[PDB]
Amino acid sequence: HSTVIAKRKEDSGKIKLLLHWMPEDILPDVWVNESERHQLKTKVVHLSKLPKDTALLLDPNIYRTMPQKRLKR
Amino acid sequence: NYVYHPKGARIDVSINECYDGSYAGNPQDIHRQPGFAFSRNGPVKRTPITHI
Amino acid sequence: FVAQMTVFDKNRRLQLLDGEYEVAMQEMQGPTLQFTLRWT
Amino acid sequence: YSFKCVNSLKEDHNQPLFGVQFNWHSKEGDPLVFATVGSNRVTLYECHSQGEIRLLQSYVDADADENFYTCAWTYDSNTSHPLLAVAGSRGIIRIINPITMQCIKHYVGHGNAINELKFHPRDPNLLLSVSKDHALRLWNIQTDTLVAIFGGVEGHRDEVLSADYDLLGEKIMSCGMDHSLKLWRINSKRMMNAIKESYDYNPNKTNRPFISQKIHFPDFSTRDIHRNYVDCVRWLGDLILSKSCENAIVCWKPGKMEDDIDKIKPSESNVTILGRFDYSQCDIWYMRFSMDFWQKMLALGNQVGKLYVWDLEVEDPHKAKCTTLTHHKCGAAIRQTSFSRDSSILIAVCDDASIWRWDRLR
Amino acid sequence: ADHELFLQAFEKPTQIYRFLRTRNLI
Amino acid sequence: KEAAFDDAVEERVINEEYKIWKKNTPFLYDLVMTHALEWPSLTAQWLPDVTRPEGKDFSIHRLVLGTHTSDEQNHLVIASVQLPNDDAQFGGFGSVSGKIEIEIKINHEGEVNRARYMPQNPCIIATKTPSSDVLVFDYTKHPSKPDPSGECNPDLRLRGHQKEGYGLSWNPNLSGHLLSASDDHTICLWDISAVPKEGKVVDAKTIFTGHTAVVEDVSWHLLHESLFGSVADDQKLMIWDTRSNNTSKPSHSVDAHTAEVNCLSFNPYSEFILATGSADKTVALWDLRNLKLKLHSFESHKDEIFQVQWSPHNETILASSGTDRRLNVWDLSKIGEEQSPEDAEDGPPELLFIHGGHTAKISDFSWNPNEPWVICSVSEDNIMQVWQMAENIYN
Ligand SMILES: [Mg+2]
Repeated sequence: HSTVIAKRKEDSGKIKLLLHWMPEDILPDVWVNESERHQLKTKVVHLSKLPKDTALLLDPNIYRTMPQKRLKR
Repeated sequence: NYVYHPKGARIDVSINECYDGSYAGNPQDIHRQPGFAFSRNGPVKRTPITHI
Repeated sequence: FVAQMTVFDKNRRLQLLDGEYEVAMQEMQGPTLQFTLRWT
Repeated sequence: YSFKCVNSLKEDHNQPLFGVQFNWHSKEGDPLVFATVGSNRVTLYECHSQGEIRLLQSYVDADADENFYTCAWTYDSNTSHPLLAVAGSRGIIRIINPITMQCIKHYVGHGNAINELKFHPRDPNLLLSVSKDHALRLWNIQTDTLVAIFGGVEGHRDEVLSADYDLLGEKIMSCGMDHSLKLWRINSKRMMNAIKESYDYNPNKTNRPFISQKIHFPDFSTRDIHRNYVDCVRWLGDLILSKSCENAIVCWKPGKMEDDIDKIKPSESNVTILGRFDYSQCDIWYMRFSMDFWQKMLALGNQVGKLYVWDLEVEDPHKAKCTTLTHHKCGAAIRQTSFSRDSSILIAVCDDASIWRWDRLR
Repeated sequence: ADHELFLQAFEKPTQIYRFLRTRNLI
Repeated sequence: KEAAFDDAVEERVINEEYKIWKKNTPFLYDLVMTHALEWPSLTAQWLPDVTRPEGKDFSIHRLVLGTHTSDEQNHLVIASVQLPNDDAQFGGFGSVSGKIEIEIKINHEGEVNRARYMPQNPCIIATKTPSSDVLVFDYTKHPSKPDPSGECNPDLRLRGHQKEGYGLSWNPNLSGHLLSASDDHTICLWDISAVPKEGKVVDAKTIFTGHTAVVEDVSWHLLHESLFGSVADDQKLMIWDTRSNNTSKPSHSVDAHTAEVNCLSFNPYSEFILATGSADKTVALWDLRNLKLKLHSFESHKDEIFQVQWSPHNETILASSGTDRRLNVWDLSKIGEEQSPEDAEDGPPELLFIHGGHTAKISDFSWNPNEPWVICSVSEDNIMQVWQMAENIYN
């Protein structure tokens, strides 16, 4: 679920508006034009597409490194 | 099981009976006094085996 | 009293044009601040 | 000499319980804590005033089916945490730390159900485990090694039931279905050499398995006392106590009244009975009696829910005492009795997953 | 017939694959 | 705490996953060979020689394995394997008694940190040790029955390093020319092509120092006898063309990855294609002509990467190993090929295959000669696996 964050007015006839999403996941915030408003209040995405690096944030049990304290090289 | 109901497909499921799922590692760790099992932090020697 | 913005994108793409912007902030509708921007 | 029902409780699973054990390791003043084990659960309570008892903790085993049997309170020399170990029909022995609320040690070397656990009065790392395997084992719960195995060519032939340390902790008695009662010793040189060894072993150090001690001979025995099962024995200074399903408790000494306890020849073939104690309706086996840490009173459960109480004082066992404290709620049975370090309260377990409490008024 | 039996039994294998679903998906 | 509980969980999960992968294997490979050693290893090298006895269905190969035991006597080992060399044959496939057997044991002081046979003489191999020196051996000069006493003939050890390391590379064209790389931030070079007076003491001919971080790997050129690069945790790859006489300023030096570089390898069939491997969970590559271009990036490993190896018998086939308990197989031809959304959710196209055998950090792997498409893998769990993927995948 997205929420408007920052309200920036372009010098031209444009006011980009910043959006952030409730799950606070891998996703970054986004700049939205008031015209695209009311269209992306909430987003749903399939799993194979998510940002890989910060996908693990959902769960330690997503993936670990079993030594977890490496002794040898 | 495949039943093939006329409507296109039907599968009556049942639980496995044995499903031999048990630890497959150094068969000894199973009995290490707890806290040491699955140490995974030091080489250990064991008997040799080979499968195909 | 806290607020944050970031400057670039992963593609080294700037996200900040010049203009007068109205933004709010949180502590530790309601409080907000306006300002402009210019690339000199 | 008067206890009164100041509380009574009941479980929910309704399956009979067996164990009651105050923690006799209370630093003076600390609250009264005691536990009890049932079908496959353990229970933690605390004695409060005005017949109040407060649930504290409880664990359960799901992964199999077992009917836990016994418990025992001890501590840790290292950090002084309370320690409780229990065991059931599966024959495994577990060791739980309430401070962390976890089991830290498990032992599996028997072949049948276990029946009792006790500790050496002095050393806190010596656990005696009595089983149905006819073999009485004894562990060093600290270095994780077995020590002795009493039983063999001359052991018990059928399902050892109950044992008891001497008051000082160098002599043991054992009793089982075969009407047989045998004496073991611990003070022998060999034995204590073994123990000291046990306290010293590094598995990483040697390629050798630790070497236990097998003992194939009682110091003395007989079967002349009862003509039925024997399922609970108690050292009495240097005297003996035992019960059967014959509805009488007996006290005796081996040999003759003149015969010292520590001069007894292994081939001794005589025993001296002193007196008998009496009660009613104990026509089943597996029912125990207990005694105060001060060895002055006697408690005993009952089949029909009654009680029977004596004094361990100069009261001549011919006409020593008779004290029956009774209530009208459950007469299913009562398995086991238990006193605090003092003689304040007395608990007992009914056969129907119901507890009782009796507060003394001296 | 305490149908919790049918429930509890088939309860167990489910969550496992469920977790496994997500895991493998990533 | 938490990490303990969490690790117990993770262990049980990994067990389940391996169960599944095993149940599923038959439709996946053309060979499955698993064998457990008493002590694990850290090395892998296929001997370049092969013998195939007639009247049978199988070849015979020899493998170069190391040893890192716990405390007891260390050993250098080389054993035997009976790979099926047949298409119609299948107790199991051949004899009933045994398909693997040890044949070579040599006493060793300290564990084995690295071991490669000399290209000119396979009877010559090197050895990296916990110490600050190098050992060389020729097995034909020692009995397989190990000296029950212990330490034995070091067979011309070397000198010139001060901390241990892992780099090891003979010069393919020039005999005796061998490079080293250790925590000393230096590259030491001996030349044992002619040491009549051995004395078990030879100092490195030249010592290079251009990295200011602990060096990680070094590899000679594949065609040039006077060319090789360098790898340290500096994330700086430096090109070292010898005969220029500067152990301080190399021929070239750039930043390869944003994380420390670990493994490095050159394409055999080409002249310029380099394969790089770093801790960045990334895989890059370069060309001798121009370097200011990270050519491409493979981005599916989920932890560090410790080994890269091109394929013999195949010009466009490479291999990526690391710590994630996985093993990848890429494809340089399918770079950015439009695939179906289900093909894409499967994965990007250029990635070719992923190995699913081991259940621990994959220590080491190796291609082999004498066989088209097979690789052995060694983990830290006393585990040795050999396999052959199914055929249908390619073509
Ligand atoms: Mg454990």
